[PDB]
Amino acid sequence: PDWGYDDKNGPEQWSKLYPIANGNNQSPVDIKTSETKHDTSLKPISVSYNPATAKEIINVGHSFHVNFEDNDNRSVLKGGPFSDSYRLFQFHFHWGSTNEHGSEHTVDGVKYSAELHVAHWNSAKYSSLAEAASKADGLAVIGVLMKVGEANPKLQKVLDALQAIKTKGKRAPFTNFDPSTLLPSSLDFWTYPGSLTHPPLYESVTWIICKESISVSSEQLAQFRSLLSNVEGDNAVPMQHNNRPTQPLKGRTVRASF
Ligand SMILES: CCCSc1c(F)c(F)c(S(N)(=O)=O)c(F)c1F
Ligand SMILES: [Zn+2]
Repeated sequence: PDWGYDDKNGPEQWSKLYPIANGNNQSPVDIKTSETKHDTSLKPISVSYNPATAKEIINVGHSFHVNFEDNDNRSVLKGGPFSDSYRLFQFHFHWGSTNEHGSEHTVDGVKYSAELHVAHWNSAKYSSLAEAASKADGLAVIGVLMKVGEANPKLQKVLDALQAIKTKGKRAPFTNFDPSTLLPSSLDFWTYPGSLTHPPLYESVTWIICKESISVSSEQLAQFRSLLSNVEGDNAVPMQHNNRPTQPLKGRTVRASF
């Protein structure tokens, strides 16, 4: 593709092909907790996912995705800031080249070692992801900051699957999996209107950022960085990082549920 995370094709240069990279609703952001506004109309987040909607795991060159069947409302996110039901379609991670950084969102300047994104589309209003993806109210993404520490057992099925999708474009069945098992036990959150965090960078996402982190070990992070961005039979090029820097808030308000 014309974009990636290298020096030449990376975030700093994305605006050349994708001008919205310099938009007013870009993500991720730094959440400054002294500038959050507690909002009492925010309802609790409700997730209800059916593990039979898990579909496939794919290496996309810059990351890997776990996609879900989204033909119906078997797996849905509701509550929080939403009046609409949002249908689960994918989860994935971001990571950095070492443990020091790797999250996309930061909290009061603090960088975590990775970040989980659980992505949903507005099926009350739209008929497909493709329709929803560019609408201001189209997408809802839960982000969970991942703090290097104890190995997290709940990552296991994901990590065990990586050996079948080592290189760009490989894909395999990934079934019977409920990604609510990856979320932290408190679902207290921050929410703000923003964007996809890589091209096409659409400003279509209501972000739900969990206040509590989940763990990951330094060895489970290495399993992500050992995926390869090349296709089979080319020079091996590890996927060292895929996090975008934080972007200017431009007057947006981050709301706290707590
Ligand atoms: C156009 C159809 C959506 S592609 C996409 C996406 F689904 C995400 F969840 C994200 S993210 N990483 O903001 O969750 C993303 F950056 C994307 F580009
Ligand atoms: Zn993401």
